[PDB]
Amino acid sequence: QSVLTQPPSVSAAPGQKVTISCSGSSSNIGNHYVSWYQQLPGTAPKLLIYDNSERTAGVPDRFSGSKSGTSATLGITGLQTGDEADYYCGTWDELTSNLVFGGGTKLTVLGQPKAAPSVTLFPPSSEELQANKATLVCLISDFYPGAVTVAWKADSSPVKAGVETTTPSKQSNNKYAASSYLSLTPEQWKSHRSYSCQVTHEGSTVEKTVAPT
Amino acid sequence: EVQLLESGGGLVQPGGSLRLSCAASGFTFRYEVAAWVRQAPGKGLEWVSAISGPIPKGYYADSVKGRFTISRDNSKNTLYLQMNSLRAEDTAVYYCARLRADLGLYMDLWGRGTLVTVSSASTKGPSVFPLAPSSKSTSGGTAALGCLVKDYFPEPVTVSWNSGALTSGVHTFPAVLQSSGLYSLSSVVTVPSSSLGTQTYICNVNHKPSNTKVDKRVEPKS
Repeated sequence: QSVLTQPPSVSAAPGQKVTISCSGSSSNIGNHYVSWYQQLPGTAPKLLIYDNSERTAGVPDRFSGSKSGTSATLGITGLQTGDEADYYCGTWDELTSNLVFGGGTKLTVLGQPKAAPSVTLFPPSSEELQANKATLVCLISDFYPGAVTVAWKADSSPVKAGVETTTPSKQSNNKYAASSYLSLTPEQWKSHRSYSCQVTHEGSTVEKTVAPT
Repeated sequence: EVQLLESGGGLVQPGGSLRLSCAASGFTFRYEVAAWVRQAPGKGLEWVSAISGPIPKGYYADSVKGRFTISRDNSKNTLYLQMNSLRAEDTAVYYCARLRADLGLYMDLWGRGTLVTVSSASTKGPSVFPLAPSSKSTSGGTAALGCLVKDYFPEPVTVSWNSGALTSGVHTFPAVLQSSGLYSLSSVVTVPSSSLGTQTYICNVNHKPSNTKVDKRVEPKS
């Protein structure tokens, strides 16, 4: 999926306010009504908003929907910790004849200070290269909120294939961890000057780089 | 006063078949338009199938048309999805939902969800590789070094340092589930910059289901 564009994460303190954008085309949001779904951890999505701005029974006015041109917004004011969910927009696409969805937005209600991630990047072991294999390991620790985007670079070029990234998970000290794995041939590894692991947390990037010695 | 409960999900091989159910209670599903939507782990929602009108008629996403068949038993007040010629990419939690229309379309009731896992992975043992500490070995800060645990099934695996002795620094990261269907994880330990050419770090890895114990040395580059 991900015909519709959302931000991957947003955060504000309890009592404070936030909005979540939902960006589409002329053939979906442009000509069709947007719905907003709330998913609490380990639970089923719940309809908050339908026909752009009609709240379902029980949903309070601080949850507000709006739509203009080919975009839609979810406003949440009076943030409580019970708001901590993944939020999805959805509508009809008259190009593909599909019900379509955004990629979701992880909402965090700040209970501790903003903490940026520590990144450690390991190159392929001497041993693994003998086996005709190559793995780079990007260890990502001590970030809050618990949402990161990970982008790998070959020299400066975007790498798509051979990437496996975990979902963020809770460390014993209440901060979040994640890891990222890039698979290469030894010819790829040895035929680039550097590979980089790039971790975006709250609009700011932490980059680690290695090189074949 | 109204809910949906799915069942039938679990583990199946590539090229395999599987049938999910979704029992309604507190309303008559029969007169309602019903739908299946799915979530590949840590990703968005994909619409799969929908069944409407009195005939009835089925609608499908192109990513499933000719493989999946939606139906309902009005007697058991239950909705079905028959899934044929299954692929690794069909791996996802599957929700049944109630679809209604006013000005536009919306899904106003969702079920609990159910996991569907499509892989070949047999009870395989891991390959362990040393993660040597950066030769950059700076006076300020300290030395990160670890152990890579690659391509195993199923969970879990156990990781220690010097047969228990060393727990001062240890971070053993949750495992990644690969498209291959195999698991990988790594364990890093932050240890003093100095006393590196003297101190002997062995990571000790055990995978029960495969019957695999491995001890790996971790020294810097030459």
